[PDB]
Amino acid sequence: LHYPVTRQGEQVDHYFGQAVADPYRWLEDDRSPETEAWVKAQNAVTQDYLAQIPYRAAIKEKLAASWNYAKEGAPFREGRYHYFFKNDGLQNQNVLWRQQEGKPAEVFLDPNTLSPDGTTALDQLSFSRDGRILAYSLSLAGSDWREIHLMDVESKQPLETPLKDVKFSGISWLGNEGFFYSSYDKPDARTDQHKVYFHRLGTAQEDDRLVFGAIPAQHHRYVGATVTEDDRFLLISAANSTSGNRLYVKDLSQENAPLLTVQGDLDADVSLVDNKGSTLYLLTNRDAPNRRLVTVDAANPGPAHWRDLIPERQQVLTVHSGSGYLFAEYMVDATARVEQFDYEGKRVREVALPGLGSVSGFNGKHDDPALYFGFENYAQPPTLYRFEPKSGAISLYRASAAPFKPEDYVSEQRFYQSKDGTRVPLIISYRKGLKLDGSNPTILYGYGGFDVSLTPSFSVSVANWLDLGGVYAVANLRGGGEYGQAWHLAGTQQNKQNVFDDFIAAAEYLKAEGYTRTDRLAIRGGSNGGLLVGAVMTQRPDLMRVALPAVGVLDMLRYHTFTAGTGWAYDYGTSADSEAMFDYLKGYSPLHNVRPGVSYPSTMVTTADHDDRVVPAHSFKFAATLQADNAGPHPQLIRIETPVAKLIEQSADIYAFTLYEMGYRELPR
Repeated sequence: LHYPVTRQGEQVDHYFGQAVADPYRWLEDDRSPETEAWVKAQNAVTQDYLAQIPYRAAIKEKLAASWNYAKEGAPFREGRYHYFFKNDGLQNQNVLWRQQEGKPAEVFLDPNTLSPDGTTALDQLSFSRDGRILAYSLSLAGSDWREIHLMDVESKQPLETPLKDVKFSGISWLGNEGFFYSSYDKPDARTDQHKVYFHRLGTAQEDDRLVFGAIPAQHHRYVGATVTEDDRFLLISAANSTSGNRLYVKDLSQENAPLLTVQGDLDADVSLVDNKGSTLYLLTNRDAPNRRLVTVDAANPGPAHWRDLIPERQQVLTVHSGSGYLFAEYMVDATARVEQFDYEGKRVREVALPGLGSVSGFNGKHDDPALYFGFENYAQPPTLYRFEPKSGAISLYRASAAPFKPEDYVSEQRFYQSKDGTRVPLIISYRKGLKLDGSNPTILYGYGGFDVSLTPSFSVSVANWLDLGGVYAVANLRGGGEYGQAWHLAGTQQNKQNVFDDFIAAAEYLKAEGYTRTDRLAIRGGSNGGLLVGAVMTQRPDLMRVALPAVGVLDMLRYHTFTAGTGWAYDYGTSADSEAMFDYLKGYSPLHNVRPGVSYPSTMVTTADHDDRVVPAHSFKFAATLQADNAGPHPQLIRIETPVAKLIEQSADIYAFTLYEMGYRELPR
């Protein structure tokens, strides 16, 4: 290869008396003319290399033809119609369709047609209790401001002039009288005092009644209002940030009832699930990190009176309700489990999900005859199922339109042992009919940090890899959130090496189990995941054939001084914290661990040319260093992105490069 020249400067940094040379310091300025010229030169070399791959065009063609496909959401009843969202695969915004008694479905509301480039988007939507009036909020380009439109459902015409100055607001109806919404400014100078207002249908917005937030004792940056399904209770949440909220309740069945305090401090998150009679069902993390579902009477709702209905477990709880049942959703070993409970807290059954993956749904009204839920995983595209609450019977409602036969793919979950004996989850997916003969082209992916949990999700790009004979393995490394705070912290600061060891052990396991072998293995990750790849490839360049670090944090001694670098500090620590933190960071920092004379695997570093999340500086200096130091015959390339078309192109280049570096002269067979 003919890499562009990368100038080496004389910058030298000092940490606790230790000097560290930074020859590519100038590449940290991604907008300088010199750096922009280098970016152009590097892309020219990468593109010329990729242009030599025989099957790149074929791979791109398959990706392009399978990328867009129609999608459909679950149907929901409002009045005498059933509504459901749909997207033809090309539309930028989902379309709301409607279908009655015995007629064909019709388009009801198409947000795309609301503007030229369709930069007017549909945000919140809420039907009056009788389903005859629809209130919906619309946004602009970026603007957080909203307008709430009111439509007569039967005629599809505007009922009143739209409400203006709405922001960070829900829409919740009180019967068919009107609805509650939030705004920083009186109807008729701006402040950060969010208020709840009630708009009564048939009146002007200027006459909307203030419900909460105006007096000093109610001043909060964010307030929300929800009316229970039976129109009995108004619940007002009030908060200053995403952490913790106060909550108040008002009994609408009583005349001029006062607000009672459900939670008067910001020490925990608490939200309304539903009510049964005067009993409130609340989901909270108060004294319960993994959350619990409690009940309390609305007449004396304080925390001291909350009683557990569904106690906190070792797994984080999410609650849904519908058809007179409560559904407790848990993430068990990174995948979904759903339990059906009655409102008295008695477990009815564990829902028989279609396998291990991710779910959505189980939301319905009290009287819904059936509930719908979505399911997907690495091997199965989004599919809708119908659930009969009484019997627990499940039936396929809508198969995916994605051009992939689900029965042709399989996914299994394994558990392997890391260096220190820790058991780690590993989900492996591939086309049915694979042989554990160690020859399968495999991509091992991981993240490992910031309490992020890697849960299964369908991706057209990954499905294309599987169709090529590839294996896709995802490891739930420490540092993530798969098993609570301990799993996370065990992958932070001076414990970061645990994450890398976990990933290294994942690669060894896949080989030992017969899935793949060194020259058929590629490792991939993005951001904290780019760091993962960069660290593992510099510690064990012998472990894999291909390395794919995307938008990685790679200079661990200076990441905190760059744009947005401070946010990564809780997990990593900085070179300025102490000499011990400095020494630990320098011990694994990918940039500082690349060594002259080492033979590195084939590498394709990827990054955009300008990025305020993870500055390009990381990838630029890392690629320059690999090109300067690599002694072996494998190419060290960087692909700098300067749209589905672009996503398709990126996936094609990566898979083409990966197969080509594995020695394939034609597509796998």
